[PDB]
Amino acid sequence: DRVAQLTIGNSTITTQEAANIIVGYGEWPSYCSDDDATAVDKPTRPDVSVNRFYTLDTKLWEKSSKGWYWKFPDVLTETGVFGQNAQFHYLYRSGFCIHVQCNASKFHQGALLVAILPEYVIGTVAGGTGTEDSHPPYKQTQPGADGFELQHPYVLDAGIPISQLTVCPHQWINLRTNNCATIIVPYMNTLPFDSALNHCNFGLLVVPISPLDFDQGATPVIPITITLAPMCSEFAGLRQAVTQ
Amino acid sequence: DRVAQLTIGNSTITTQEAANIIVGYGEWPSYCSDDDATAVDKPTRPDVSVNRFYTLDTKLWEKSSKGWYWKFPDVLTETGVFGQNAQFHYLYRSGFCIHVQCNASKFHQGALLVAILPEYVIGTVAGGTGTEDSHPPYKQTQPGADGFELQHPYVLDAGIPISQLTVCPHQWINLRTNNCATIIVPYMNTLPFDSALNHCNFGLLVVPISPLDFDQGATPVIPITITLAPMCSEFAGLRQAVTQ
Amino acid sequence: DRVAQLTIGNSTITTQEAANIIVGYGEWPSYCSDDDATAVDKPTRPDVSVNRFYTLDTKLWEKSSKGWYWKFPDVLTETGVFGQNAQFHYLYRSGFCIHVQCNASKFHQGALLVAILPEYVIGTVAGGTGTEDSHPPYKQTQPGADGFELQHPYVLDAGIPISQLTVCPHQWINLRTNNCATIIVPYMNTLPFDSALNHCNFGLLVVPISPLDFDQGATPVIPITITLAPMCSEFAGLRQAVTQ
Amino acid sequence: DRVADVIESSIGDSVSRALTQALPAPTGQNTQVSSHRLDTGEVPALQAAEIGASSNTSDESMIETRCVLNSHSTAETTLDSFFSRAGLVGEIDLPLEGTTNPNGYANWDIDITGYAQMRRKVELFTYMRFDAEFTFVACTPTGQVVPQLLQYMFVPPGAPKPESRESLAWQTATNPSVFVKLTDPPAQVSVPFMSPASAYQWFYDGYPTFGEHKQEKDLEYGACPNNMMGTFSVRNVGSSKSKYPLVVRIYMRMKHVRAWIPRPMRNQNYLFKANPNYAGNSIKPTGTSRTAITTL
Amino acid sequence: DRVADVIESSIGDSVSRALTQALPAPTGQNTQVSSHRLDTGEVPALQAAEIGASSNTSDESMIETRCVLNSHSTAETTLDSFFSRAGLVGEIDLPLEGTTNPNGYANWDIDITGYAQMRRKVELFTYMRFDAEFTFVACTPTGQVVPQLLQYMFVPPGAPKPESRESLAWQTATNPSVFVKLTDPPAQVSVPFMSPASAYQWFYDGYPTFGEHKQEKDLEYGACPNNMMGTFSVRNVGSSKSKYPLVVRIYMRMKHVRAWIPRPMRNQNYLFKANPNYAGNSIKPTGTSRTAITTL
Amino acid sequence: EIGASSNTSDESMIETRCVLNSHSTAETTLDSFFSRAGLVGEIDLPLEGT
Amino acid sequence: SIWYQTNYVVPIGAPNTAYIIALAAAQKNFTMKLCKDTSHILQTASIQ
Amino acid sequence: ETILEVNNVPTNATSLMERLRFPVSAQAGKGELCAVFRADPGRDGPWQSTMLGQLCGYYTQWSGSLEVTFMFTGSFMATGKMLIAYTPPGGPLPKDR
Ligand SMILES: CCCCCCCCCCCCC/C=C\[C@H](O)[C@H](N)CO
Ligand SMILES: CCCCCCCCCCCCC/C=C\[C@H](O)[C@H](N)CO
Ligand SMILES: [Cl-]
Ligand code: NA
Ligand code: NA
Ligand code: NA
Ligand code: NA
Ligand code: NA
Ligand code: NA
Ligand code: NA
Ligand code: NA
Ligand code: NA
Ligand code: NA
Repeated sequence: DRVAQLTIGNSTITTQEAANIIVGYGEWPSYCSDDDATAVDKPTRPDVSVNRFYTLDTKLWEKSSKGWYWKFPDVLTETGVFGQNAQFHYLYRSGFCIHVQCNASKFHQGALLVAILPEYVIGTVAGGTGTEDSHPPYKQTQPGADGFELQHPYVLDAGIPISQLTVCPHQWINLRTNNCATIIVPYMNTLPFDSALNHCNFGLLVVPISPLDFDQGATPVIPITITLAPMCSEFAGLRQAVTQ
Repeated sequence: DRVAQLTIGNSTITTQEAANIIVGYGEWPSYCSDDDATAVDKPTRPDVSVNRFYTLDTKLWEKSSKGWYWKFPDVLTETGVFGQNAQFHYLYRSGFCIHVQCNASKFHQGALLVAILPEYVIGTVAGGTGTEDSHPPYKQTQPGADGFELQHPYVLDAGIPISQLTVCPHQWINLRTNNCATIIVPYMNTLPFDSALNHCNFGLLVVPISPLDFDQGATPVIPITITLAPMCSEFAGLRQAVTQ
Repeated sequence: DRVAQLTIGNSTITTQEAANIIVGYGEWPSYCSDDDATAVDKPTRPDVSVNRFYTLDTKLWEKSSKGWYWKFPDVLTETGVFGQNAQFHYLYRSGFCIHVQCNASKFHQGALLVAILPEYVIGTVAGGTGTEDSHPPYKQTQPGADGFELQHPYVLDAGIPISQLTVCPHQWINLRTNNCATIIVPYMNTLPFDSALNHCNFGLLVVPISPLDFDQGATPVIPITITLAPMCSEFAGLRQAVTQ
Repeated sequence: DRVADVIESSIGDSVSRALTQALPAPTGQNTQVSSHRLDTGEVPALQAAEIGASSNTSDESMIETRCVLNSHSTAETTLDSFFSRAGLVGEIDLPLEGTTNPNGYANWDIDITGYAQMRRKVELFTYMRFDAEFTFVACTPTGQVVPQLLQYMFVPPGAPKPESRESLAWQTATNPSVFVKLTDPPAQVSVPFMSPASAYQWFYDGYPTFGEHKQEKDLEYGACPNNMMGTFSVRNVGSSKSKYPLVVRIYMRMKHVRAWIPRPMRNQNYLFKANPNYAGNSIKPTGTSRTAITTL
Repeated sequence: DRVADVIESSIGDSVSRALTQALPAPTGQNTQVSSHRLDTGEVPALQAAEIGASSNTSDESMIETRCVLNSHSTAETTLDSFFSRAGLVGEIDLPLEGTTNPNGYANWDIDITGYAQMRRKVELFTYMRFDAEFTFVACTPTGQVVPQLLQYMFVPPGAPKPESRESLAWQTATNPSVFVKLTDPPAQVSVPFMSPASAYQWFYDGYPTFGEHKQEKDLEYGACPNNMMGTFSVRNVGSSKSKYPLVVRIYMRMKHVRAWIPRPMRNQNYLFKANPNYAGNSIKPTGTSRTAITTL
Repeated sequence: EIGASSNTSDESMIETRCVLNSHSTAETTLDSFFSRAGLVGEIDLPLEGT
Repeated sequence: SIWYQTNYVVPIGAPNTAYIIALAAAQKNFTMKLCKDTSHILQTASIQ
Repeated sequence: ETILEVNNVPTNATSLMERLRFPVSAQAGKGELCAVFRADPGRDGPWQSTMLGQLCGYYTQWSGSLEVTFMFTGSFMATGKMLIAYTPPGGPLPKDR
């Protein structure tokens, strides 16, 4: 139960210090029913070429880090064959298998909260005073694969408490216990299909709740890598490639 | 029998002056058997997103035209989702439905020979004298979607007689009879899969055997358009996108 | 299906470039039921003497024509035995078989919209400004067999769009395709019988949607002839002949 | 005849594999007798929060319990019990003199996000599907009931919004309208679920249109048209100025409620309607604070 | 349970739908009696070459024919009858003095494309699979048979090619070798189909490697490694110079032949081995010409 | 020219999937369309005027 | 968007310009819901 | 089917009847653009001339496939091939064929 292997497509992930697997809302990704669908054109289900593990950028965990987030359909729109299909097709649909990995040693300590927040809408500080109706820039609402850093993690940059973020599919990475978190997310939206460009079904939040710490001499560079794989990907409404 | 419709993917072709359909070597495109295959990885069969009609550039038929040719896996390697898969995957396999269209009027005349020549290797004039071992440039062996014009059609730029080119799946476009040619080609190669970049399974030749002619006053611009659709496309050996 | 013959009474129409036959609202003309009737006197059903093809005036299609219209019970009230019965009897009832014919050559072009508009009430331009409550004269509301020309075809001289006139039993005469239009109309009114003099059940509209055109040298006179035959004619309420 | 990986393929399975099942729970769970347990191998108290699952430890395994037949109902915590309570969601002013709807008519953009109480509750969930019951309480600014006839009209998106008290749009040949006197009891009406989506979204993490998303258009981020149900218009049924100043309060009661995906409850004060902006200089803690962690 | 377009899907069909079938034809077709036919509607003589199919008109429908029981065999036109005839494909010189293999050994790159007769025949087809029988005829340049012992060695690609008459590679611990005297009848041996492909390609329209294809490397266009079977090495079995000048002619006879996709037959003179280059200034017609089209 | 609308269906123009359409056609019946009260008359009974 | 696949070809004696008429409608799976008033009201002043 | 005013350009008093049809003619052979229009039924534009577009105006929402039939009214001797394309949402107006 502490060891596990995730194989999908032509990619395999290994781990010897896992903490089980979470299946968001107790549901596995699935394809769209014939009665839940509307688009009449036959969709493309590329399978193995898009349903595989993509490893996005690595972040560095510092004793003062606040946390980061990634919007999901988004992080992959410019990567591999998944990205190509997401650009050529109007409609997209899929679940995800998210595997956040971060290892240290038996002498390091700290705890990361890895959670999935559906429809993660970002807010602004409203000019500090709260009298200015400002809005988050495109660079912040859809940060891409590089993710974005939280400025006010306590309120998740959206006026909501992070202490309650656990009502969402989550898992923790407690260095003294495990070195990775695995969460499987089904397609969640009020529509059977939607644009992979304009809409971000959910956001991945990785936030240090218990600060990283260690004594001088132990390796100081502790990376946090994000690996994710689409599941049951379906695309429809073919046309030319659109970036945004 | 003179009228026809070809629907595949999200594209439909219409014609009211056709001359039946030719099925190269009496075989329809099909997927690779489990006993004819070697690559052990599960292939991608994108279906509708790649098996559809792509319309390449248009050529102008002049009273002095010599003819043109297109190498096939090639013409599509930089177009649509077919091109993306052909670039991301090492191995490719597929048949094609080629539809060459060219219309005129009941007062114009001329005949085009539309043929498919497998393994169409191009030769050079050898410096004219035949003492120089020169070779055709990349721009000529794999002309892309713009096709390439024949310099010596009588010998097909390869030292072989065009008068015998009819032993290959072909069809004619005789302006007084039909305004299009349809040829369906199965995957032909000595291997179950091959690179869509390094190898060109066959070449499409469109050559005027009977010169175009008409009296001054009749529209002088007579285009020849090439539309083609992959069939039973399969890709394997995924990696990063490679252009060549 | 391109050829047809319409025989009724002692008249026969021939055509070798037809486009099927339209049966207005999917109903054939029929006689009045014993439960739909009110007038107690036994009606006259002259049959062959009135249910035959009457050929009204011919119009000339010019490169600048706007279109014409004919009110129907009306066009025939002063012709043949049908007219006599329509004048001697108070009540009239009948369907019609309308055959508009217009031929050209394989070098002429243009398209006429031939439609049937029930209760075709004519309006006026209201003195241009729209402040004058003027009304169309008798010569325009009931033009007789000579028909009347449209002044503002776009609005059918009644403030309604001609682009939607196709929701009515119609047919087109596209010179490159057919040279006639045949429409069969059942008796339509909110009463089982009505006066053939005061009321016009419907109007026949012949309007050029695609202008007539040809090169100088081709015959310039292109006529449009209207032939029509009553069907299941019934008359009642006999008295002296009344013209209006 | 057909490739094996295609036969044994599972691409196409439209049924969602659910790991959990909804069981009957009309009352709180009972407690069963428990005795001492002195053994190795079994440790109910020890958990691993890293897994992401809440502790499954029960009272019985932590202390010696008695038997309690719990018959406390769980009915008042259903979604309908929680949301089926009318609350203020709109307020329209029709003054005699001023700069706010002084021409005897008003157009209220249908949005229940203008009031904190009602808004915070619904924002506990991401998606919600429901029918509703709207009640319109009208009177003057002093609460005085006046003999005045009003006309409320629902203008779905695309329909012509009235530009004046005598607008032609007040003919309501197709839009639903309600004519009431302020002396009659508040008008009440039933509304169905009219979104083109399968549910309303209190949160839409995306943009409504394609193209470049420049600074000037960031106004559209988080704006979902599937939630924009149209306008609510009011007017004095007349052609002259009303003799009294009016106010119309709109209350909404949800019925037949379905809800999905719960979220953290609003932590900071609300500032605007179309977004979750908060005052960055006044970020207050979720709750109360104290001097020391070792003292109450 | 599963989406319908996936159930009714046909992606995966590995069986090739063939519109034609191979029928027995041990002899030429017979002719049947035919009589006059004066009728409308049926026109055997009229065809439409545009369709791309050869005329299906038969003798019987064009003229009044008798009955002929044709018993002419079609056996001599099978692929084996056509190709199973030994022909020259290689020629190796081992002179005493010169600049061409003067050290008593030679390495012939196995390629049957060096001689026109044999080459033109095989190039009638695009792909070919077959076993072969190689015969080596050796003697001096005058045709004189000399008492000399030679060693032929097949060096598959990857094996060490001999660099001299006394090379260590002549130990043939694994490579197949043949030791013969010129006084013995020509050595003959059987070779299997040793390509990693399912057939040899006389034409390969592509490049063997990826990357940029610059002017300098156009040398590789049309070069297929699946046809490069290795080297054939010869030497005087000794450590001193031979007393006579030698020549080795290599003949090849194909057996168990399969062939696919016919092509137009070579029209112009051959110039090189690895390609179809032709002399652009000497492009001759496929055949003979005449003065006028109306005179023989 | 025939005067009839195109009978071509989605299925014959592109490769379609299966969609079980359960969208009601009830709101487009004549009663749904016309059974909505609308202004058709307006009568004035002033104190002074013409 | 309509594009020329090849070209509009014609002999001598025939017009160099022709017209196309587009007719539009809905399919059998077309449905509408939620009645409202059309965006336009064909009236300016009282109708007399 | 009712006439779709794709050529909704002429507003002149005498030129209203020509919005009902658009031109096609001999070109230069480079896949030239002929006409363009949004497929949106209840939106201001060409569809406003159709019965469908008019009935839509009375409903807030719609669903379903649409169809557009193009009738060529040239002469019998005129030939040609056109490519009518439909670009789903997100796809900007295609720059070329
Ligand atoms: C006289 C008739 C009046 C009829 C009024 C009908 C009102 C129907 C209101 C439906 C309101 C749905 C509100 C749902 C979501 C919010 O608008 C969005 N979250 C705002 O962003
Ligand atoms: C003493 C043992 C000698 C054994 C010699 C074995 C020779 C086997 C030769 C196989 C030759 C296959 C030739 C086939 C294709 C040509 O090489 C290519 N078309 C050249 O481009
Ligand atoms: Cl629309
Ligand atoms: Na599903
Ligand atoms: Na618990
Ligand atoms: Na209980
Ligand atoms: Na107004
Ligand atoms: Na096969
Ligand atoms: Na024959
Ligand atoms: Na025989
Ligand atoms: Na050596
Ligand atoms: Na239809
Ligand atoms: Na249905």
